[PDB]
Formats: sequence, C-alpha cells, structure tokens
Amino acid sequence: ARKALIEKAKRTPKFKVRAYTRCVRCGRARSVYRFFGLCRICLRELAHKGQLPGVRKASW
Amino acid sequence: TMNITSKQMEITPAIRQHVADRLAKLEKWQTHLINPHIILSKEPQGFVADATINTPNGVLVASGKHEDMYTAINELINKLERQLNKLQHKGEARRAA
Amino acid sequence: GNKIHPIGFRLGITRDWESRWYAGKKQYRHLLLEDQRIRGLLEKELYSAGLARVDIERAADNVAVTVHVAKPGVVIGRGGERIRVLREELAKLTGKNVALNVQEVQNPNLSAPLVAQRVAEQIERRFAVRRAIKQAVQRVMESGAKGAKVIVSGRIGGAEQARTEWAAQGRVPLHTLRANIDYGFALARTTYGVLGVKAYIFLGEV
Amino acid sequence: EQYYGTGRRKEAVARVFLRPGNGKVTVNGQDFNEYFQGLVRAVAALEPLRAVDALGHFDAYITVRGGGKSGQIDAIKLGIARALVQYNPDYRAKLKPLGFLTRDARVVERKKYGKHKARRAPQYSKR
Amino acid sequence: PRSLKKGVFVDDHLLEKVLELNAKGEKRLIKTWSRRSTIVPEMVGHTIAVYNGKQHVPVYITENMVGHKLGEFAPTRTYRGHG
Amino acid sequence: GKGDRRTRRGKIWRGTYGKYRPR
Amino acid sequence: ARRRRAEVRQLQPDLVYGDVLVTAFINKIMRDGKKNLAARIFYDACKIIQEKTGQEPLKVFKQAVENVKPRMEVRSRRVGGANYQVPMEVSPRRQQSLALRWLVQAANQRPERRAAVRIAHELMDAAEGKGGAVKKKEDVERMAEANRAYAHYRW
Amino acid sequence: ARIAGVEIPRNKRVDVALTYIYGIGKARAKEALEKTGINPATRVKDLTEAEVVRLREYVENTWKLEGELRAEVAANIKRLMDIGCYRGLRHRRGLPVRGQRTRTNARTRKGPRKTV
Amino acid sequence: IRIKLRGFDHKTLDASAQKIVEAARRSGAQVSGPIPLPTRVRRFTVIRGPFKHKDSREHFELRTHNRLVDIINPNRKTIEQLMTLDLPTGVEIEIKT
RNA sequence: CCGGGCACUCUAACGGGACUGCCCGCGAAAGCGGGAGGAAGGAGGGGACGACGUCUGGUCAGCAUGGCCCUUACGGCCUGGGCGACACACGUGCUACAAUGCCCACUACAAAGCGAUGCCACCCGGCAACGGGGAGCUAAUCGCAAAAAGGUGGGCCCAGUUCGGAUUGGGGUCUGCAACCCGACCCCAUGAAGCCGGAAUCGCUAGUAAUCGCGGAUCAGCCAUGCCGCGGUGAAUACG
Ligand SMILES: [Mg+2]
Ligand SMILES: [Mg+2]
Ligand SMILES: [Mg+2]
Ligand SMILES: [Mg+2]
Ligand SMILES: [Mg+2]
Ligand SMILES: [Mg+2]
Ligand SMILES: [Mg+2]
Ligand SMILES: [Mg+2]
Ligand SMILES: [Mg+2]
Ligand SMILES: [Mg+2]
Ligand SMILES: [Mg+2]
Ligand SMILES: [Mg+2]
Ligand SMILES: [Mg+2]
Ligand SMILES: [Mg+2]
Ligand SMILES: [Mg+2]
Ligand SMILES: [Mg+2]
Ligand SMILES: [Mg+2]
Ligand SMILES: [Mg+2]
Ligand SMILES: [Mg+2]
Ligand SMILES: [Mg+2]
Ligand SMILES: [Mg+2]
Ligand SMILES: [Mg+2]
Ligand SMILES: [Mg+2]
Ligand SMILES: [Mg+2]
Ligand SMILES: [Mg+2]
Ligand SMILES: [Mg+2]
Ligand SMILES: [Mg+2]
Ligand SMILES: [Mg+2]
Ligand SMILES: [Mg+2]
Ligand SMILES: [Mg+2]
Ligand SMILES: [Mg+2]
Ligand SMILES: [Mg+2]
Ligand SMILES: [Mg+2]
Ligand SMILES: [Mg+2]
Ligand SMILES: [Mg+2]
Ligand SMILES: [Mg+2]
Ligand SMILES: [Mg+2]
Ligand SMILES: [Mg+2]
Ligand SMILES: [Mg+2]
Ligand SMILES: [Mg+2]
Ligand SMILES: [Mg+2]
Ligand SMILES: [Mg+2]
Ligand SMILES: [Mg+2]
Ligand SMILES: [Mg+2]
Ligand SMILES: [Mg+2]
Ligand SMILES: [Mg+2]
Ligand SMILES: [Zn+2]
Repeated sequence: ARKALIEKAKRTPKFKVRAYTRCVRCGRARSVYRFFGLCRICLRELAHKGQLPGVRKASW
Repeated sequence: TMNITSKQMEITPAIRQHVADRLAKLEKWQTHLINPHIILSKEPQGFVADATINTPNGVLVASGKHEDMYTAINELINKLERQLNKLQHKGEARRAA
Repeated sequence: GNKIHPIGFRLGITRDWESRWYAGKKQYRHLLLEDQRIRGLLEKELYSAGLARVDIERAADNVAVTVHVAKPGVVIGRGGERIRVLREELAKLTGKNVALNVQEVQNPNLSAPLVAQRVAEQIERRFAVRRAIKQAVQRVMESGAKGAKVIVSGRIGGAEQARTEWAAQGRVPLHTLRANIDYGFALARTTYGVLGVKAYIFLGEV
Repeated sequence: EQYYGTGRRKEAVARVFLRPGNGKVTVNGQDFNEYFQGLVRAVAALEPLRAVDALGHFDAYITVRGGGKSGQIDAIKLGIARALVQYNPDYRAKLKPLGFLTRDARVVERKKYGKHKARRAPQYSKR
Repeated sequence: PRSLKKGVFVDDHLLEKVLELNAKGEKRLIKTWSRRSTIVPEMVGHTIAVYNGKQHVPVYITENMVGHKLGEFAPTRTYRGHG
Repeated sequence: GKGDRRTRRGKIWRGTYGKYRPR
Repeated sequence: ARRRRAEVRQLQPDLVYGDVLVTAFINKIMRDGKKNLAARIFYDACKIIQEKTGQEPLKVFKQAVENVKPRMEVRSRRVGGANYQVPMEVSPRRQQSLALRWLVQAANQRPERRAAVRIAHELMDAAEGKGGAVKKKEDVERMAEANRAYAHYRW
Repeated sequence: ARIAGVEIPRNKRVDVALTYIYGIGKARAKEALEKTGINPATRVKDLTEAEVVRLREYVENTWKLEGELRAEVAANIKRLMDIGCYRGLRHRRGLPVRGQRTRTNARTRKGPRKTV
Repeated sequence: IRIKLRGFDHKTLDASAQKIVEAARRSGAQVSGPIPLPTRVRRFTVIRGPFKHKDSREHFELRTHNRLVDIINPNRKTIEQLMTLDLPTGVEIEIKT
C-alpha cells in the first residue's frame, strides 16, 4: 500500500487536519520539506545534481 | 541483568532459559559478568549467536555459527571461555622479571 | 560508500546549475516541479539524440529550455518538424511561453553523461563489460581528455555474485577543486537486474 | 584634538574616542563605573594607558555594541590601545610587548553534527 | 479540556438517536463508534454499545457519569498482569 | 529549579508565561 | 602528550593585587565559568582575613600556599607483580597546582556556611600550619618518606 | 493544634508556616495575610492573639482543609473507581492516570522495583 | 526612484547592479551607489544516508542576496532606456518610488 | 528625532596579507630551535573534502531494479482501536539532591534565524493560559524580542527545607470535525523519590570542558528534556 497513498494525499480531504505533505518526487511522507516539496533524500539528490537553483554545499 | 535478543526470529522462554544456563559456565571464573547480551539470528547457512559482555578486566565479544542452533550457542560459549580465561590470567605472565 | 558527488562538490566553482532562476518562497517548489516534469519527458524523448545537459532559464511567464545534444538534427527534425512538435507538447505542461533551443556538443567523447550511456548501451547489448569499459576510456583519452575513469557495478556478465569493475587512464583528481571533471551516470537494465555505470572525464584544471 | 581607535572582541565592537582632559569615561551614554558596575574584569580595560601614564590625561567617549560585557571590556582595552598609538607612533614600545596592540581571534567554535557541542561527543556504551 | 466557549460535543448523529428514543418512550440498544461523544443527561438510563476497536461494549449510563466521554467506559487494552 | 512550573526559572525553561512569569 | 611537552598557560594578573598566583586560585574556585562570583568570593575573604587578623591578605594567602606545597609525593608503578608507591619529587608547577586545589577542596569541607568565610578561614589556618589542607600535604609527604626504600625506581 | 488543626511551625514566618497545612500553599499564604492585614514576615512566635484568631478564622471558613479536603479527594477517586471510567481503573491498579508511559519509569505510582 | 535587486548568484546580482548605476548615471544625473543589504540565508541539513546513520549530515544553503540602488535625479530620459534592460535570467528587480 | 554627513560602526562584493620571506645558530640537505617585524608564524583557528579496499556491514520500508509470491485480495475505501500496553531488563537524556544555592522585585550586555488564512507592536478584559480591539512589516524599515547566567537590593538560615517538582484531586485556555484511550499550556491544592550514587563507565587539550540562554527545520497543535545551528560567561591539566 503506497501508490494508493500517494494519490490519497493529492485529494482534498474531508477535514483540513488530515492534510499532510508528501514528496512530489518519490512519495515519501517523512522528512518532507515545505520549501521544496521534497524529502531529505531527493533534496540531496537533486541538489547534488545541480537542479536546485542557488542551492549549494554549505561549509563554514 | 542478562538480556537476550532474537533478531528476526521467535524463541520460547525455554530457549532463553537454555542460553542463561549455558552462559552460567562463565560463572566458573568468579568474575563479574556485567550486562551480558546475547543476540540470536539466522543466516541462510545456519544460526548466528552473538554476545557482548564486560568484566572488571575487559570485554568479551564472540560469534558462533552452525546449522544447529544449540551448537552455535555452544561454539559461542567456547569462544567466550577462552577469551575470559585470557583476561583473567594474561597479567600473570610477566611477573618475572 | 564514501565519495561525494563530484558535480555537487563543484557547484559554483567549476560547474553551473542546470536550472538558473531566482524565485521567492511561495513559488520555488512550483517552478522546481516544472523543471523536473520538463526534464522527465525530455530525457525520455531526446535520449535517441544523445542528450547531455538541459539548461533551464526563467524570467516571468516564459522559460528557455536550452538543450545540449550530440545529434542535433534528431531533435530539430526535417526543417523543424520535430523541434516545433516539442514546443507544442511542451506548452501543454508549461502552460506558458516555453522557448526551446538546441545546442551542439563539441566532442561527445568528452562528455561524461554520453560515454556513460554508451557503456550502459553496450552492456545491455550483452557486450564483454571489462573490455567495453577499457574501450570507453580509450575513446575519451583519444579525444584529448587529460584523464578518465569508468565504473560498472552489479551482476556483471550476469553472475550471481555482484562485482564492481572499473578502469582509468591519466589523471582523475577527485579531491582537486580547480580540476574540471565531468561526471555522468547511466543505468543498464538487463534481464537479470540493474547495472550502474559511472563515467569520469578530466578536461583540465582552471 | 581628537583620537579614535577600533576595538573588537568575540562579538563586541567598541569605538573609543580619546580627548585630552582629566579622566572621565563614557560607555554608551553612561559612566564607566555605572555601565560595568560590579564587574571585576572592568578595570582591565583602562590598562593600556597605565602602560604609558595616561591615567588622567585623556577623557573617554566610547561606544559599545555586540557580544557581552567582558568582550566589550576587552574590545575597549584594544580600542584605546590603538588610539594612543595614533596619538604617538613611539607607543608601540611599552604597548606592543605588553600584548595590548593586538586582537585575539579566540572565538566560539562552531557546533558540529554528531557532537552535542563543538567537540563534546555523545555518550555511548561500547558494551 | 474542550473550550467552554465552544459547545459540549456530541457527534449529532449519535445524539439524534437519543432524542428519537426519549420521545418514543425509550429505549433500544444503541451501537456506536463514538468514544469522542460526551455523555449528556438525555442519555442517562440508556445503555449504549461502545466500540473499543474490537467489540461494542454495552454500558449503562447513570446520574454520576455525565461529564465524561463514552470511550472512558469501553477500555481498549485487554490486560490481566504478568506472571 | 528549572523543573518547577510555579517559578520564573521554570517558565523560562518551558518557554511560557503566566502569574509566576508575566509578559 | 606523546609528541612534545605541553606549554604552561600564562595567566593574566588579577586586578586587585596584580598577582598571577591569585588568578589561578580564583579559577580553582570558579564553578561553571562564574568568574565574577569566583573573584568576589576570594576578595570577600581577603576582607575577612584583614578584619579577623590585621595584616596583609596577599601575605597570608601566599604563606598558606607555601604551607600546602608538597615537597615529595608517592607515584605508583607496577614492578613485576606488585604495585609500588614510588617516592617522587614534585615539580614547582605541580606543587602550586596541588596547593591551590587542596586549599579550595579542604575549605569547602568546612562547616562555615558562606563560601568566602570558608576560603578566608582555611587560608588563615593554613598560613599558620593548620587545617585539612596542610594535613593533606603532610600526609602525602609522610607517604613519600615511608617508602624511601623504593626511591631507586625513580624515573 | 492551633490553625487549622496543625500546630504550624513557630520560628518561621507566617506565610511559610501556613503552607504546613493541607490545603494552603504559597498562593493562599499571600491571600490569608492580605485579608487579615498581617505582615507575612512576622514569625508565628510573634503573632498577637488577636492576629492568631483573625488568621485562624478566615483560613477555616473560606477553604476546605486538612480532614475534609482529604475526604473529598478520596471520594472523587472513589467514584471514579466506581463508575468504572478509565481514570478509575488506573486508580484500581495503582497505575498512572495522566497518559504517561509505563514501559519504563512510573515508579512514583508503581513503587520501588518488583524483581522477577 | 528605488530599484531593488534580489538573486541567488551574487556575480549576476552585482554585474546587474553595475549595469544600472552605470546606465542611469550617464543618462543623468544622480545615482546613489549599490548598497549590499545583508544576505538572508536559508539552510538545509539532511542525513547523508537514506536509512539510519543519524550522526552523518550534509549542509546545504540557499543564499538570497540583496542589492539596493537609488537613481536620485530621475529624468525621464533615464526612465526610458531602463524599460528595455538586459538583466540576466537569475535576477529579480523591484522598482518603487 | 528633523537638518546634514559616510567619518566611524556595520552590511557585502572585490582585493592585500604569511612565504620558513629576514636575522642568529644546528644541519649534507630537507628541516629543527631561537629572534624581529606583524592583526596573524611556521598548516593561524574551525569547515568542506574520505585512497585501493574491509566488514557476503546498512537500506527491496525513500527510490530504482532481477526472480519468487497475492489478484472480489497479500490490491482499494472507511469508522474505531493499536503503534502510547507494563511483573521486569539495558542504552541515551532532562531535572535534581541545595547557601559558589533557592525565591522575589528592580537593571544591563548577544548572535544567528524566522515571519502576508504569517510575525504581531500598542490598548482593554482576565491572577494567568488566553481572549476582544487594532497599528506596522512583500520586511538592515515592522514584528517574534524578554536574551539568561550577570549587576543592585531584599527574603531564606542548613532543616527533605522558600532544596527537589514527581504524583494526584479540582477548575480553565487553545489547536483541532474530534483531545476517552492519547495533546500542549495556565491556576488552586497535593508536594514523592532524591542527603551526590556498587561493580563498572563516558566526554573533553582553549574560547575547549563546564555553565547560561536564543533560533530553526518538522509543524493545526504537540508529548522537543531530541536534533541542526547561534552567541554569553569561561576554567583545570598534560611529567611522561
Ligand atoms: Mg493491507
Ligand atoms: Mg512504487
Ligand atoms: Mg499533518
Ligand atoms: Mg510530511
Ligand atoms: Mg531479554
Ligand atoms: Mg522471541
Ligand atoms: Mg557481527
Ligand atoms: Mg570447555
Ligand atoms: Mg562578522
Ligand atoms: Mg568597579
Ligand atoms: Mg557555546
Ligand atoms: Mg551508536
Ligand atoms: Mg521548589
Ligand atoms: Mg578542584
Ligand atoms: Mg584535601
Ligand atoms: Mg600540624
Ligand atoms: Mg500545605
Ligand atoms: Mg503523555
Ligand atoms: Mg501510555
Ligand atoms: Mg544523536
Ligand atoms: Mg567609505
Ligand atoms: Mg616548527
Ligand atoms: Mg585535502
Ligand atoms: Mg523496492
Ligand atoms: Mg524487489
Ligand atoms: Mg523466467
Ligand atoms: Mg491511534
Ligand atoms: Mg514508537
Ligand atoms: Mg526479563
Ligand atoms: Mg536500573
Ligand atoms: Mg531526554
Ligand atoms: Mg541515564
Ligand atoms: Mg544534566
Ligand atoms: Mg518556526
Ligand atoms: Mg517532604
Ligand atoms: Mg528519605
Ligand atoms: Mg519544598
Ligand atoms: Mg485533574
Ligand atoms: Mg488525545
Ligand atoms: Mg543538607
Ligand atoms: Mg552539582
Ligand atoms: Mg571502578
Ligand atoms: Mg586534541
Ligand atoms: Mg544550574
Ligand atoms: Mg531552544
Ligand atoms: Mg512547532
Ligand atoms: Zn523524495
């Protein structure tokens, strides 16, 4: 049971509490960011690729 | 006390009691067996019995493997005994000079 | 497993982002999804043309999909039959003024994304992997590179015991920041599983 | 006429303004003994002029911003220790060997992942 | 607890059956999956079967148990100790 | 100490306000 | 450490007597980096020393330091199959460090309620040859003499 | 056994000593001495007999205290254990009541460890 | 007469702040130099691994740099050649009065 | 605060700067010790960065993917329950056992961040949680915001206490369709263990350890004492 759950998260729900964010790339429900709509894995995947504007490795 | 983990298997209180009775062989050396921990698990070739035990004189870490699970447990004990008897007597070796 | 992505490790020093545009907080995810949807269709379609990189710029209401490739005509078509055909299907997703350019790749045997895909094509064609990997490296170095390294991992030849085969010639200093290193990954899908292909090309320091 | 220096510590910045006078000291709209009231580390700030006998020669107008009261105090110490130098080049002697005319870069070390603090590591049981 | 400013919550679908029984000269055993619903004095004297996740538990309602919720009377975890 | 809600020091810890920590 | 010796941290003199040793004493009193409290307890005691005994706090404090410096100590060492308490001379750095440490530690054993009272009184007694601090230095020294027969193992 | 049935400690201040009564904390120590106008710093050993009976009277007629407060708390726990609600069962077992985890800790309600 | 410049890469954010304080400068008259406002730093910290290994991370940053420029002496000869401006793709201009 | 100004502080982009470059000496050399200049000295402090490989290590439950297996069900929707259970046992933490402390009142000194059904100034109601008004800020402008330890003064007087804040009774707030299981917070009352911890064992070499507060991601809310960051105060010791 997972792709049926990627679809159920796109539907608008009966109550606005049942709203929960998923990954717009892999369907992950956990560690999913608001700014990207991406989980922490796809975040690091795309950012490593270079397909996130401005995003870069931070060292200080 | 002594803890027993059965990883991705199920075991009975009888088997857990067998492990505690076999670990009792280590009581022979009359040293403190501090939080002994046995892990039981199954590979495709047989069972694997892991153990980590600290004593006043060091740690015991050994792994036994065999088709028969009780034998893997016994191989674990044999490796644990030789490690404990080493911890208990190695310092005696260099009394002279 | 311990090596950093050698492109992500040079973003802004030796390499440049594939999607370059400013966007505020309420919009970033929305455009970002577009670039991914855009790239999803495109990498599927322009595969046969030798796709290497897809630069994407945005201003407002428009977006300029520049596409680099080894065989430009396979994207353009006859006079522009396929290139116009793309913008057509493109503007349905974009819903906006989606320009589309095509760009020549100088030497495709100096582009790591391409040599990687060719290796993955060979091993899907049931080719001698180790001999194939050495060929690719030889093609990259003959084409003037200052170093190359190609890796193929998985059930090589279809053996049950996975294995990692690789070969390298010249210099591939993955720790050097000022070293221009092109990197590309391909995914050979065989009847017995997946093999990953990594290609490193060293184009020189800066 | 007027004499200025730039004094910085950990996160404190201090702009000192030396003006010949009797010795009154102002830090952020207050008198010295009022701003650093109760701090023992305070007197250490006026020290660079005890190295050149300027105890009561100057007056002090001093701004202070950032960090904490002691870093401010030490920033002040560096501040006036620079304004005296522009008041007289031959003040490196009896100020530079006294370590006064220099700024220590000893700053908070960054928090790092894996650790609880900069270097303090999480506790673990080997066995 | 629930803000006094708002109302005393009853699922309104369970509440309908309570008043329809009061009128008719109640009662009949009410099956509900409403643990969240407050007991209200119109319910006193009835018996309602409350779902604990597994079974509907017939609970008789008295004078003293009015401020509570129906879930407080159909516990969900079977437990009888160790040993 | 910090675990005591009925003190200022306890409210600073929790991160809340009240009679014992006013705004 | 293995590679080289360690360099002794120089301490800035304190701002009431200009003393580097007084500084090290304050730091030993300091708990949780509360140096303002640490300095205040010492100086508060420097008044108590003055007011219970009319003479120099600095002088009283410094004499009590010499009265706690242990000249010799025992330093363990396993020789074959027996742990021997080898008698050893104490470097002046370590003498100072042991003196200041025992002063505070012994002072905080005292029954007096306020800390600056405990720091004053202990430094008062130790200035004369009394207190649990000087006892600790004597105890350590007697241990070294008791084991003079092992003094040839010294490294 | 002065006020309110507890011989409150002398030698201490009145605001403190009142807290040694079942039902009077710090909040009601500030309250009782405000209505009857007594310095909360004055020690119980120095209360004037008028101040005592003034402080005794307001304290006992305003709040439920010692014995009667104990009876009600019990009667509330008793009826919770009688209607058979969830908070009632936890009192019928000694187990915690405010949703706390019981896999570990919970030794205040359970008591010191029961070895197996 | 205000022009604000936001953008991720500061090489384009500055070169584009140059091609305004140069353009309107000639076209007359007063241009108050580009002031680098403080950067607003969005931060992202993720575990390198896709499963456990909680104590290993990678640090990512998104830098929204900022510039402000005042073309102080407007003159609608300037407010014309700016209407067609060759600002790189990764920059956002705001203009107020 | 208005006028005026970029001096200064700052903010942020580009540079300069440190190289054993110079001196003394030991060196075949490479370097080593010592000196001056200097903000910084011998990698200046921290970061990013992890060789061929190892652990048939970890992840088919992030994703992909070979093969095997299910197909009115091993797929799909829902209400409710569970993941929060509790004779016990271990790991990581928080708060403590008090006077270098606890409480109250007054009074200073940060950094990095976040914020247009968001951050909320200020006013009013309530002891309070909070609620009703309502200005500002696409934010170096307006806001979260008070930093806390500290400083001043006063209370406490060595007691299981003005230490500690668990447990429970009663009453409220708010989010939420809904707080029984199973939320956080406020108020009254209750006021447990705990008097510094056996065998054993962890961290840390300098702005570090210790101690103090602030922010953020996730997020309606929150079980965060967790995590990733930020500054304040600021040690001890290294013979070997
Ligand atoms: Mg299912
Ligand atoms: Mg799937
Ligand atoms: Mg949600
Ligand atoms: Mg989510
Ligand atoms: Mg067990
Ligand atoms: Mg089992
Ligand atoms: Mg193993
Ligand atoms: Mg044997
Ligand atoms: Mg700075
Ligand atoms: Mg003073
Ligand atoms: Mg810190
Ligand atoms: Mg671990
Ligand atoms: Mg308390
Ligand atoms: Mg000590
Ligand atoms: Mg001692
Ligand atoms: Mg004597
Ligand atoms: Mg009481
Ligand atoms: Mg709970
Ligand atoms: Mg529970
Ligand atoms: Mg951790
Ligand atoms: Mg200037
Ligand atoms: Mg050197
Ligand atoms: Mg390196
Ligand atoms: Mg899978
Ligand atoms: Mg599979
Ligand atoms: Mg087949
Ligand atoms: Mg549930
Ligand atoms: Mg769980
Ligand atoms: Mg057990
Ligand atoms: Mg225990
Ligand atoms: Mg914790
Ligand atoms: Mg613990
Ligand atoms: Mg702690
Ligand atoms: Mg937030
Ligand atoms: Mg008690
Ligand atoms: Mg007791
Ligand atoms: Mg108490
Ligand atoms: Mg209650
Ligand atoms: Mg709940
Ligand atoms: Mg005591
Ligand atoms: Mg302590
Ligand atoms: Mg021990
Ligand atoms: Mg080190
Ligand atoms: Mg503390
Ligand atoms: Mg915080
Ligand atoms: Mg939150
Ligand atoms: Zn994802």
